[PDB]
Amino acid sequence: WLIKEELEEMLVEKLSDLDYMQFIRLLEKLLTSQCGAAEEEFVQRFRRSVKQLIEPVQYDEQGMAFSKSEGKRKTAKAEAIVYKHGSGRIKVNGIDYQLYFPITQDREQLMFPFHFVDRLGKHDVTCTVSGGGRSAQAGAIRLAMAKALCSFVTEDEVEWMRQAGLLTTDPRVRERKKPGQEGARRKFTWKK
Amino acid sequence: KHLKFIARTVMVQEGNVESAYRTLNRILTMDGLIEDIKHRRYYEKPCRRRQRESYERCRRIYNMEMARKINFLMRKNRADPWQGC
Repeated sequence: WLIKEELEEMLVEKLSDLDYMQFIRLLEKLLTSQCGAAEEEFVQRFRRSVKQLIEPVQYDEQGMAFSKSEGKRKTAKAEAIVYKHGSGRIKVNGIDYQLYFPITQDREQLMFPFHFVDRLGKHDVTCTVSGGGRSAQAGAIRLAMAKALCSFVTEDEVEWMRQAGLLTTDPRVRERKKPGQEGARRKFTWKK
Repeated sequence: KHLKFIARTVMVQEGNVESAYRTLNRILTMDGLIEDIKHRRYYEKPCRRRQRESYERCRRIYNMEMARKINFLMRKNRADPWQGC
């Protein structure tokens, strides 16, 4: 339904929220009354019209298929190339993941998308990451790899991945320190 | 000097002592014995008793009239017939 501002613009008259609510209730009753085409088109004067995108598969020098994607987490930024076939080998900055991420937590973060879509070992990946710490880089690589994998997994799997949260860029970033307080929210010890 | 187990006596039906006690309490409350005991615990000086009785009577009048008005107007709680006007 057109908002009170739109209704005011149409009626060149100031309105109160109560008046607008009364009018909207009357319109709802009209529509529910099983009206005719003339009434429906009259109501259309007041009615107001209100998924993940998949990267395109490409082919390497040997013609073997791959997909490319990018992602960011905290200050970290990563770009991932996921090939259609492989033994699960992931090379970050040219270093195998088990050596680039000594932390089992970050290795689990890398694992998460493939494990979700039941593809452990079914692809090889080459990722380049920069900025942020170990965990930020792991998250960024996870996001990039998931976005690339969307190029291969079915649409049902893509939607399931989105619902699991593998394809949402985590907006949570550091909050600026404010003057007169210790940190983003830690105020100074109230003196007495 | 009265025959015992006739006054204020309730027979519990099928062992539901909870229901029997609640019914007995209802009987005593309706007869006003609970309020009588609660007030008689401490002496209520005659002036205070008169003031309380007057206040209770005024409260009863007001509440009964308000309930009458509420019941009388209840029928007008229906949905608005002239919606849109």
